[PDB]
Amino acid sequence: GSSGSSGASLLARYPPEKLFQAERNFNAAQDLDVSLLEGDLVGVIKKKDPMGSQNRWLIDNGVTKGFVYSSFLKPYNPRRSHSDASSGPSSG
Repeated sequence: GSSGSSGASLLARYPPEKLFQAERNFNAAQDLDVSLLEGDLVGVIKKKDPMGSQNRWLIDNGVTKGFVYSSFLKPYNPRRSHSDASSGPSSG
C-alpha cells in the first residue's frame, strides 16, 4: 500500500549504499521478476542469486521480492537534502 511513501521509506528502510532507483520501466520476465516503475525506487537486498550470477540482484519494491539486473537499476544519491522517514502507531 502507498507506493510513494514506501519509495520515501525505502530511504529509511534501506541504506544509501543500497538505495537504487529504476532506470526504466522494468517488465517482469520471470516469476522471480516483478514489474517496476522507472520512477519507483528499490533497496538492494542481495547482490547474488540462487544460481550464480551477479548480474541479477534481489531488490524490494516495498511490496515483494523481485529479481532485476542492476542494469535496469541505478545507484541513487539521497545526498544533499534528499531523505524522508515515517512511522505508524498501533490500533485495535
